[PDB]
Amino acid sequence: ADIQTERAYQKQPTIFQNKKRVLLGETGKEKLPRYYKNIGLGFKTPKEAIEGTYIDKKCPFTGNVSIRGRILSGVVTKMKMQRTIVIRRDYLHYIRKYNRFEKRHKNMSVHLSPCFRDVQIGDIVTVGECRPLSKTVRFNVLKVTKAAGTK
Amino acid sequence: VRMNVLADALKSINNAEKRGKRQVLIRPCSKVIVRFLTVMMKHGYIGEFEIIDDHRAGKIVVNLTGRLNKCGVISPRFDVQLKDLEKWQNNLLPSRQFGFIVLTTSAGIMDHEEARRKHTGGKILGFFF
Amino acid sequence: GRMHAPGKGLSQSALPYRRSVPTWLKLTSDDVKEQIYKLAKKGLTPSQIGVILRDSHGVAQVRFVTGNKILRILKSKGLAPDLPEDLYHLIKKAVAVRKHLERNRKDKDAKFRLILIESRIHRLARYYKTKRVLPPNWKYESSTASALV
Amino acid sequence: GKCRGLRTARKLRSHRRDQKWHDKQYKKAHLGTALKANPFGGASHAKGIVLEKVGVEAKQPNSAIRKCVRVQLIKNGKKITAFVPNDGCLNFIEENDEVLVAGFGRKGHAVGDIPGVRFKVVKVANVSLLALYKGKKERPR
Amino acid sequence: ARGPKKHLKRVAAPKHWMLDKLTGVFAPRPSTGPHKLRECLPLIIFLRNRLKYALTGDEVKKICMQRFIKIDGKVRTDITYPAGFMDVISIDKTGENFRLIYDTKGRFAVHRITPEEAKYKLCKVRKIFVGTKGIPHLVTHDARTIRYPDPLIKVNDTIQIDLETGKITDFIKFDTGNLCMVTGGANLGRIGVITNRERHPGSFDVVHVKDANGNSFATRLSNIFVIGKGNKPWISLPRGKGIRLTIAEERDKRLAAKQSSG
RNA sequence: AAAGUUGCUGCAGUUAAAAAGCUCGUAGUUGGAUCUCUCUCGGCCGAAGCGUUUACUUUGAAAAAAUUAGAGUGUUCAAAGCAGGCCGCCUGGAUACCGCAGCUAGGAAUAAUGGAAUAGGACCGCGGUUCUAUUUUGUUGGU
RNA sequence: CGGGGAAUCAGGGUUCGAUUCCGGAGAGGGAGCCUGAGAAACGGCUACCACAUCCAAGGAAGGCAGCAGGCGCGCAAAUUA
Repeated sequence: ADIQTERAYQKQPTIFQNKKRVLLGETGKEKLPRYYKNIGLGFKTPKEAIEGTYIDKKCPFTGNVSIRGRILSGVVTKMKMQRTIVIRRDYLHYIRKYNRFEKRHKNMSVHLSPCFRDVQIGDIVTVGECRPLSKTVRFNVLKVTKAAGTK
Repeated sequence: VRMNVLADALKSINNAEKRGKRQVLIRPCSKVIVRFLTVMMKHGYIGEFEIIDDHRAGKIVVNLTGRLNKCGVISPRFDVQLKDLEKWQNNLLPSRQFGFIVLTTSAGIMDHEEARRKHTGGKILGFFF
Repeated sequence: GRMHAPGKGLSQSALPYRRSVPTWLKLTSDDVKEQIYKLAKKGLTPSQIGVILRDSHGVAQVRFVTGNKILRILKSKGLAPDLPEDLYHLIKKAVAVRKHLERNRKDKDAKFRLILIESRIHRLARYYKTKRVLPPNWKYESSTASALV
Repeated sequence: GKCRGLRTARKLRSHRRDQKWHDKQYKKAHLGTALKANPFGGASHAKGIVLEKVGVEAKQPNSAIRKCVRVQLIKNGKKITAFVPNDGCLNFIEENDEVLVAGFGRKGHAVGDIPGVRFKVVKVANVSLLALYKGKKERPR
Repeated sequence: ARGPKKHLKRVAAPKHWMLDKLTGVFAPRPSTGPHKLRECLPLIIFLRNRLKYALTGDEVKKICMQRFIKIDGKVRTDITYPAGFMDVISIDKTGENFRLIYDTKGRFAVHRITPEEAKYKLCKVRKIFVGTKGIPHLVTHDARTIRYPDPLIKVNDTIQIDLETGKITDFIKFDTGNLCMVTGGANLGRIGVITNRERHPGSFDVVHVKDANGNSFATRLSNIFVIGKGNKPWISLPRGKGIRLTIAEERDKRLAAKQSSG
């Protein structure tokens, strides 16, 4: 069913899947109600989260996290983990003895919700700070924009 | 190769005026060169100049006067905050009366006095005394 | 100065300030374009097309009379080679020197010139792949040289 | 020529770091081998036990015979040779006296007159040689 | 540490207490109470350093535990009891009443008030919540919980409350054009009318305030205490009326006062 | 510290310490000229998309004391201290600085960056297909 | 140990910050607990390791990087008020 790929039954804790309904409603349509919310800072909840079917407890829009604290950006560099990506933040650090700059970088592991598809290497991602979700992830993807050179 | 055409223009002007010439030809032209020469002109240092238009980067003929001792570029264009001007002038201008740090600010090309007056900083281009 | 020759010449072409088409040229832009078309059908590179148009047909600059330069004219109707003419000439020169090396093994000067030509080929191929004229998989191989000619 | 690029701070720092390592005062003060090999252990004075009394010959253009003490330092057991201001002051010094010793005065360098001595005797038996030589104090035994 | 601290070093004390360096190594260390440690004036500093009835801390204890000092109408015998902004101090033996409000320099002024003004105080509303069985509560800036407030009273509004009973008697909204006093930051002690509140979601709001002399200054929304409705304060103000003079006009006023008398 | 003998400011390398046999040759560093605010709902305005994103610059908020600079004050002077002064009263216990980074609101010169050329590019209207209106079918079943 | 900070001072810098304020860490070395709102506490407890005190030889007690003071170490630092 492309949903129950685990050894426990995956469901959204807030929605109830065992409502007692009539035969006409049974023959009408078999669509579950879906829990979603807004990451309310001028961030639009995507349609793939509202109309989707996936289950992710660490998703900003459908899971159990809240976005509070910093909001940063990065470029996607690696996408080889399961529901998390590794992004890169480049910056310039000012050495004031020389009055010059050196280029520095920080690698950041962020949680990518399944509602963001067609995320490529090099696309600009906007992440927001949440509570600790694993040992090394603290930020959660909220927006994706493509690279300006790509059509 | 030829980078920083403002540096080459200022070096040409300085070298020509130290040989006691009346006019100097500089190529190629640039809008930064023209604004720098306008900044010199409004302070009465290089007379008046004229831009020659070929369909390439143009040339400039400058009528030298003699009041200039040295004009120079500060490469690279260092970030100059509004405090650093005193430090920068105590590094660059040999006295408190004459000499000019030219800044490219968000309000355009100006000298350090007009930079102070409009209350802004920018990036340093050059100085002339 | 040149890239690898230490000499620094000046000889080039000096375009006049007059961009307007001169009055004596009775040829229109269209007739110039079909001249380009027959010239390309004769198996001519764009440089040779411009040279013949300047020498015989009186066209001072194709870009001044037609509004576009010759490669764009050949690209509009698809009469353009897959790879550009400078890369093609470097590759032909490399094949010629390599065949001479196959006949003559004591020519170390031809070996050094071959290294120089291949270096030009690599730099210009890097430039073209940056601007998408060549596909990203394109590579110059010494054995994959006579097949491109 | 040197680079002046606005994004070259890291290269400037790395080069200055290596070229500071080529500076001999920097290398002495930061490598550390100068303080491990110093008989004083990096201190200003040192106490020792006088082992013997010797005579070191002076330099060639000013020929003389200076008299020195061979003394083993207490805190590390190193042997050094120490200078006495004159031969009158040497009569206050006996074998097995605790002696406080300083450097000669040119900061680790030897004498321009006596070859190969760098230390001078300051105190013996917890009284200074100046106080003994001027009759201000006497020393015990 | 292994647990909470009980000592305050004197140089680490809040600077507006105006303690000196050589009297001791310790400062009086306010008790836990309705005010923060850094935003209060303890009772020993008031009775000794400012008001000078006492010369030592032992005399402060002798004054306080004869049951003479009321804070907000309640007798306190804790010598380090944290009193703070808008708190009414009543000494019935000498017949004195005070409000702890700020100077233009950010220090608690000795501000004497009328005994009818000592009947009430103002509080800034810090939270509104509904508790069990649908009962609305507000929490003020001095740790007061009042049940059943007016439904119009919101957070950042100011309640005018009666110290005899503790109930809501009147209130003032947060609105552009109301009078306010600044209780934190660099503009501590200044008074003016609110002219613009800009909102930063997920962050601190910035309120712009204009002085009665036309000077304008901004603060955070946390630092604003609304005092009077529109233009007239609902409490008595100190000698300065929230007007921060610069050092030049303060020197000029000092010289004119020295010239007029002497 | 003199010291420009560690040199960013600001050093040197023919003959004194020191520049590579020569050419090609990753990365990094550096790179010619050029381009002069609006749409909806609510009382001329407020909300909204921003305008390619920056780097840069400025403003605003916020930011322990002590120390440092610095205002006042005859500690007998001074180093200090935070006091004191006038015949109960009158006063002080200022102010500045507080790199960088992060919030805030402006600026658009400089330097990157992107936007249509196999046109599946804008601006309009005519549209056809699929999903989709939460209500204007008194209460309702509704194809 | 880190900062606040100190010396120098045209400016950039260079050297210092064990040390009275702020934050951290430790109580001979490790480890484990009890009680309590709060400790992995040592002027609490329980072991082992290293030292070490008394003894009638069975047993018992220990922790000055608190204030003084002593020994040692050393060039190097105060009164058992």
